[PDB]
Amino acid sequence: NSQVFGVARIYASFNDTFVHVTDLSGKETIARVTGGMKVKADRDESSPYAAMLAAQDVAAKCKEVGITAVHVKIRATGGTRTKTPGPGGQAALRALARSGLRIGRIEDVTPVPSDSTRKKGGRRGRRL
Amino acid sequence: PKKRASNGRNKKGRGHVKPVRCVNCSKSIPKDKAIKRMAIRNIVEAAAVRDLSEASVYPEYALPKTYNKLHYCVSCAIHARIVRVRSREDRKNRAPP
Amino acid sequence: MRAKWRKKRTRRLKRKRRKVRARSK
Amino acid sequence: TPVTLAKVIKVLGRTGSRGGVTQVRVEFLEDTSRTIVRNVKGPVRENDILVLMESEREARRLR
Amino acid sequence: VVDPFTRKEWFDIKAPSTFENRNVGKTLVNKSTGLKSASDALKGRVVEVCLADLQGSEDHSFRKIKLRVDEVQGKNLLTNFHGMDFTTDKLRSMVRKWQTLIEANVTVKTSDDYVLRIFAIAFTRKQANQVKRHSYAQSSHIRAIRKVISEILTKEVQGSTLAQLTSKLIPEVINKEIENATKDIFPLQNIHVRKVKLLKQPKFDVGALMALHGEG
RNA sequence: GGUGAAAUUCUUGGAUUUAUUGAAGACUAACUACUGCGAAAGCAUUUGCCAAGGACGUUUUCAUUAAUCAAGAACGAAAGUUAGGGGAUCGAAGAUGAUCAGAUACCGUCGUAGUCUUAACCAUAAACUAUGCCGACUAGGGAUCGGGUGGUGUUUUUUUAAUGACCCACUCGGCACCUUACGAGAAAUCAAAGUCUUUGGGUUCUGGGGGGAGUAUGGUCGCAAGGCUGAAACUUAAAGGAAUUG
RNA sequence: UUGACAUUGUGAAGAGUUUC
Repeated sequence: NSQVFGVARIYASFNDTFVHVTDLSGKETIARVTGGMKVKADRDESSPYAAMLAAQDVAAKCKEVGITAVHVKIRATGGTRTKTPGPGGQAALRALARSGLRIGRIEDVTPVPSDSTRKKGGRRGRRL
Repeated sequence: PKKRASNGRNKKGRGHVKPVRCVNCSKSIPKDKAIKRMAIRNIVEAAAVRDLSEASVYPEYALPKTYNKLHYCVSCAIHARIVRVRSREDRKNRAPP
Repeated sequence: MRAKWRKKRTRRLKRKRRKVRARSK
Repeated sequence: TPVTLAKVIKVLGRTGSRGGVTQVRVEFLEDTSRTIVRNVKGPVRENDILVLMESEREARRLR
Repeated sequence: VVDPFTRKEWFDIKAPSTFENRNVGKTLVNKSTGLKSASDALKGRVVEVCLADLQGSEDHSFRKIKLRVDEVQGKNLLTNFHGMDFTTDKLRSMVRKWQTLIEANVTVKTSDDYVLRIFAIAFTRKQANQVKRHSYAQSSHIRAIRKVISEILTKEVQGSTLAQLTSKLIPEVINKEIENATKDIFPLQNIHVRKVKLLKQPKFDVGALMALHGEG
């Protein structure tokens, strides 16, 4: 169990996908990338394949710096928002497990309130 | 004319409840109203489970799961085909599928 | 048209008629 | 290049709006532990192999 | 054109004595230069870790601990008890409809001067022939329950330090004691001590710091 | 960033995101249900004080004290207001970006009032169960809250217990739900919307085709907003509601 | 008002022999 553990923070929205990495300390972050970085379309920003490559290059830098194992922590945006993760979450996550960094200790720390402040839509909402 | 003894859903004794925000359309609507659906799923979906089981320290460790209590808006649901229209008696019934 | 809207149109028209007759003294 | 092959275990069915696409399950033919779903273009029956560029996607319903 | 990753040094995170797997892991810190300190940038740090990893026990999978950097020493750094937390899928599994969810709290000081807010939780339960489907309780029920829970919380945090508190937390003494106490009123399944937070801490006290550390 | 998709917007000032800590003010999730309370409006973390209130129980007390009630009175969402305090969030306004024939809107970005409370006001809403109150009676079932009766019941372990919960059975009072329509109905549908051409239990109030019209005036309350009451000519043979077929 | 020079001494520590 000598492999050093970092932590991979997966924020999976539908506007993009964040694969952030730190050590077990949130301070001194290691790796950080998106599909908003890995393609220029502005529509598929959060999409799986882009977040797939996001995780690919994350693991690349994890090796280049010498990080070998990870505890993973996923979240949607949260607060009072959709509260559902984006597909980039699974895509980058599976691709992490595939790229072969050791994986573990899964959880959803997506922030959840005690009935907190109001929302966008004004009682009647983003009607389409 | 009247279409539901509910008049939509069951307040039927108090006069008031509190509202919520629909997860998609955001619409403030009362809580005894406010279509509800639990949703239990995994994070490790049926093939990534296998990938993780190989890539995993802590053998067998666990399958945590995502638990979400979706408060739906009416027409939002209707277009989501959470439900569809039903005939008179299919409306009368209150049983799940 | 909407009844709330007809009613408000009348609300304004009445406020206006009042303004007129008050200027009239 | 990182090509792979996979033989069809099951033609899942024709999804996609126009009836052109069809969902399939395929064993990756190098690891029978690997059975993955994908989508195809053309006419297909069982026992045939697809040449897969990405072994990772496993797409879903199509329209 | 700089690449600080070939500049940063590495350090070994070590746990207090009450833990078994005390070799917490490794971390990266920039080299302590002139007029700026790696050790201070490390002192200002904390790290969350699972109790199953702290203890080796897979029964300890859901409890997780913040551990605060107190002392840095020659490629190593000693961590302090910063607080415990409780994973979320477990919570949302536990919390189900057709029952009454209950929570209790209290703030109190330890024997030593550690101000701590503590939070425990429980849920109502049916009983073995109870054909009705919810099994809710009453106002007096919940009130006396929260009362006694707060009572016991204050008692045992009084008769303790961070050390004694954690040494009881790991074996889950507290849940069993509250069960013993609150059984009189109601079934009340699913006792846990959900959360704990350090509000105030005494002066640094390197002596007892090393005392609890200063081994392994 | 944000979306159907875009853009505005923010980013060597290193944002977004990582993390430690603190503040602000906020709302009280999962418990949250065909369940509770309350005159209705409405009412939820925690705890203490204040007084109040129902139901039940009660071999307590007084003896007709009461039911409905024009006039008169206390309450009354949200919006709104005066003066302070407070103003995280959202957000009519407002400015912008999109789209489109235009968009003065939906949608994106920002954001003022207020949103919070305070001392005073305003007295309106689908304030809806669109079903007046008081009292009589008629037809089954099972859930169920609270109170209540019983159990050589269950469980709780101790040495039975006591108790606590739980189950069975029964009873008051509530929410209500289901079958049948006996009855009612225009038809929907209703154990009350039944007891009604076999036309009467008590009582308050309301309505007479539609438009004009809650308009106009006047009165009157209100700081205002406005409210209460409240027309008329004139025009009109259709409007209207239930169900079916298309 | 900004900066300098002196009043203006006593020790340290450390970034780019440095003098900040």
